[PDB]
Amino acid sequence: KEEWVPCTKLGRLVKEQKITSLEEIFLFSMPIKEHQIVDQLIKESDMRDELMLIVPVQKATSAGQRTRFKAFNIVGDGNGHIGVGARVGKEVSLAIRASMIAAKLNVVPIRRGYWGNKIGEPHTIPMKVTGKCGSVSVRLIPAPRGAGIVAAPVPKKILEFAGVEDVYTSSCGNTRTRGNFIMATFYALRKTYGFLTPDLWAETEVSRDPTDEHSDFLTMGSK
Amino acid sequence: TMMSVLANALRCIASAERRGKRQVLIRPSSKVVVKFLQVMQKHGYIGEFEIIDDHRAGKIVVNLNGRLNKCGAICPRFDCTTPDFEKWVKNILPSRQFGFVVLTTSLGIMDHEEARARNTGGKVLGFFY
Amino acid sequence: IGTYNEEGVNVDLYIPRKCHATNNLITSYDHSAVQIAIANVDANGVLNGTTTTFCIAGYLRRQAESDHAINHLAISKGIIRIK
Amino acid sequence: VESGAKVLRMKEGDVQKLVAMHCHLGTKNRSNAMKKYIHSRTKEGTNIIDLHMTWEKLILAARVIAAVENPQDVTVCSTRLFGQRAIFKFSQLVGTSFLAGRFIPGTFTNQIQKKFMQPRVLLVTDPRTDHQALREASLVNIPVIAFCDTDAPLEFVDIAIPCNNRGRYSISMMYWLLAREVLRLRGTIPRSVPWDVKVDLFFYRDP
Amino acid sequence: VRMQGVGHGKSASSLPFCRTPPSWLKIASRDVIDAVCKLAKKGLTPSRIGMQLRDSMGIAQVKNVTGRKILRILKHKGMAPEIPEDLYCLIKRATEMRKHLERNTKDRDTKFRLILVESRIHRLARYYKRVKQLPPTWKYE
Amino acid sequence: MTTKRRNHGRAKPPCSRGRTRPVHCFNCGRLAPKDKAVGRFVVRRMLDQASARDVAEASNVYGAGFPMPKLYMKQRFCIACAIHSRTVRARPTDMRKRRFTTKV
Amino acid sequence: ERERRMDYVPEVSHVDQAIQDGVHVDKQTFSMLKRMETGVPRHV
RNA sequence: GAAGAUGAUUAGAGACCAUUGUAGUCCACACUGCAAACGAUGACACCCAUGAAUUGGGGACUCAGCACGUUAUCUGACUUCUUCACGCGAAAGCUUUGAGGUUACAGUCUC
RNA sequence: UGUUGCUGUUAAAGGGUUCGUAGUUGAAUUGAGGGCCUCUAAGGCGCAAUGGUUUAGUCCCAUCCACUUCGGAUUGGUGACCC
Repeated sequence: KEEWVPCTKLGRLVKEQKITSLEEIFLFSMPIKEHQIVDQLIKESDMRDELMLIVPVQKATSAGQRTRFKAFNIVGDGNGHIGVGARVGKEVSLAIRASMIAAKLNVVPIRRGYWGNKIGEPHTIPMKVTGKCGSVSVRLIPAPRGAGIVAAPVPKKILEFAGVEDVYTSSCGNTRTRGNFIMATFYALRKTYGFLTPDLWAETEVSRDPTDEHSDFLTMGSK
Repeated sequence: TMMSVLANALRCIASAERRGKRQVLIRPSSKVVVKFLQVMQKHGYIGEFEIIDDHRAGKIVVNLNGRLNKCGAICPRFDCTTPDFEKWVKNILPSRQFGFVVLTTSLGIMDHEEARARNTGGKVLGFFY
Repeated sequence: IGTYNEEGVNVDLYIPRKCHATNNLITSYDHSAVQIAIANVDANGVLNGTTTTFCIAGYLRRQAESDHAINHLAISKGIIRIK
Repeated sequence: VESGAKVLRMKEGDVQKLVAMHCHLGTKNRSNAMKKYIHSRTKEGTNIIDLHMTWEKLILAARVIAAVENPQDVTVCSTRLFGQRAIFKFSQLVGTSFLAGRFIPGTFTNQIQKKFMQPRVLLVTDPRTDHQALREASLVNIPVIAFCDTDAPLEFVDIAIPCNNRGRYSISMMYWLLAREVLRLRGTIPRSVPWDVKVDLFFYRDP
Repeated sequence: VRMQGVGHGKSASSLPFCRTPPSWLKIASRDVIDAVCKLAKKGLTPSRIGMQLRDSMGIAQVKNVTGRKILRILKHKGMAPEIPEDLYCLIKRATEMRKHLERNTKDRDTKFRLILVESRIHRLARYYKRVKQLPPTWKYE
Repeated sequence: MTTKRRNHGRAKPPCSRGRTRPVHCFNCGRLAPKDKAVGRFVVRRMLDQASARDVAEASNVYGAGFPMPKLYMKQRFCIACAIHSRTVRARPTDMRKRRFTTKV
Repeated sequence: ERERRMDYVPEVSHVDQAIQDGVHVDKQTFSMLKRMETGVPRHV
């Protein structure tokens, strides 16, 4: 792109070789405020960007009416990183460009476990999870190997992104409003790490934030 | 009134756990409620518990380490069997890996895992994650 | 620690942090889950350097249970004195 | 702390100051979450704060600001005149950043703004009306330390120092004690001497 | 919950946590027994026997200072009533309501109360003929 | 349908009474429950200030001699009644929830 | 800004601490002090 | 005061309004059981946080070893936070006083 | 049509209330035992011994006296406690 100037601590570190992966940023909870943080760390040839929806919205005005376009982006790596944008712009290309920014901010990692057969690398979600936006709520159920992605084409996409290849699913409520279904499905795949399991606990040690360690070089950064 | 002793106990535990509280009080006591707690304390989900004596009915008190996520009760005590371990373990639990259903048998009170091992089914009791 | 294979090899992207107070997994999603680092002190008022660490969850600032738990954590490690 | 020689412990003259300038008291109203801090109630109806409790809170917050090796990342904030002065004198010594007068929204979250900053830590004079600050500390992963009136809520306050924020002489004392002890642990001013400059410098005066 | 109609109360009497007799009670089983039976000959119900005893003699419980409680005493000496306390009381109250209603047929309250008291007595009756303590041909009227 | 008002425009709480006596209006004669009805207390003068002077001149035992009495009344109005003389008015959401108790 | 000169030799600091200037305070405050490890300071 | 009568109002008007007036409005004894009979929230039971009040009881000469008030505590009722915590709900809203503890779906009964 | 797995404040849907039989559902107690030997198997908020000049401490004491926020002093001291 055009030449870039970080206004973020993280941004500086990422432009240097200090933070070299998403993991570091995630592990000590910090918000991503610049999409350029994603592009630098995760190289292109792993990232994919699809537009799940583009639709007109209308706002009422006396006589003629102004119009706009909502759209969704979806983004991520098949290595277990996903992130869903949605944004609004008064023209087509506007809302498109805007979506992809927001999407790369909202990126979250994915835990994949097993069904109770352990071979290779994860093919299955570690547990049942649910996510809800509007009246729709999705129930992701873990499936045995070779099941394939058993869901509708709308979530099939969203699951392919997140590296889940074996699942069984069902939805509830009004599912024929597209937008609500997307957000729902995504909140599901978050909830994995949000749930405490015996395998994880051992009172795993914490250490200093990248920010703190690199404080000196951020001071120098400011200059 | 209460028509299941277990239901009265394990809705105090679940609520308390969702608020992160590190001890809970339990109004009644039974021989049954003891055994249920015992299981989970072995597998590491409870620190300790005390039974206190009022010489009418006891008041259990438990120390939560926050390692639980739910403790349920299967109220009608439906019949589960050697094939039908599979059925329950899928349907009410989020996993087959760390889901624990607890059952009653003539032998005693035990996990499904140990039930299969000794090859006796029975009537279900409760469950936890 | 973490998910393994039958070959014993870790499959996880990361192993999330512990909130010492509730022993619950701190998510990446929670940005109210702050890591408080206090610097220890010895005789003659010399800092040992930052050594100890606390981690608080983002579910403890939605009703401000934070302060309460920090005290029980601290007092146990002899950092805060009680009479 | 330990091992240690009873270091950074309350003393004769320390107490003598606090009592005098009336920061040992709280606000009159009963607490909404700070009930534990209160020690009894007077026959004036004003809730006294326990001294030992307050003292340990202060030492704690010293350990926090001691653990930032680039003090400018910590912020101080007042929205009250009585703390205004004491901020400026503190930001000289300890070297902290500050904003005083009034908090401006989006100084910790809004990218397009030249008053934008990312703190490591945040302080406040009153969590009640500095509240905007706290709610933008929440979403940036910034811990908080506040000077809590007994009445005041503790929402989005990680660590809390019980305090009286009524009148000049109350607030000045607290900043003075922090600043003192902080500089005793960093740059090693000894506790052998009484500290170099006075609390009268931290009193609001009007220009 | 109150059996019939609204009510939640917690007014109750507890127990001692010491089931062995006090040091200031040096009285033997026999003295206690004698006192009970003596009082009973006035026509007092067990409820007022216990009250007289506890207040005057400092008795913690009858059950604590004798091996048995008040009815068991009476039964064994053949002074026990053949109509249980709880039943008798209700029947008295009942009849008195029926007096008032005989005069006042405009009274709404005491009518509804009598309906309650009736069915309550019936519940008692039914109980005590399962658990034999009345004849199996007993009926309120 | 929608619960516009929690107390339903009443000073009557749920699950207590369910019946409070009707009361006439001093405007149109409309009846409404006492709790619904809109109370005010008037304190109406028996003389204007302008006329008070003129009468207190001719008085010797009154006016200066004793302070003038006032006609006191309670006024219970209907809803429609109140609104039309604009002594109660529509308010925004935040304000509708406010009360001033029984004090003026 | 520099019209503010607050430099005075003790002044309000040690006066408030009482050279013999006195401090008097509630009896609840007294009770608290004497049960502290420090105990009461002079002039209170 | 329905019905009825008369006068207006109106293009038309027992209309809404005004003056009247029967049944009815009241009581006793019989029927009727038809309401937005609403909290549009079935009954019993458990768990569940913030603040300030009110209503009863309890606790620390002459209807009179009394009555009221204040501080603090408790049990039982009605409700407010117009700073009600978690959570739930499509939203409005609901919050120990649930529509909360429910896709992690099972306390009990009934319509 | 929701037993597994439905909904009923406002969307179709809690009966005006209470009593009450069939029917459905119903609290706690009887109690599931022990010892000696090996095993560095663990923990120890038990403990005789004996170790440790600040090669680690705090109370007491010494010297100052500092009106009040200095200290150090050695064998200190079966003291306290630590490997």
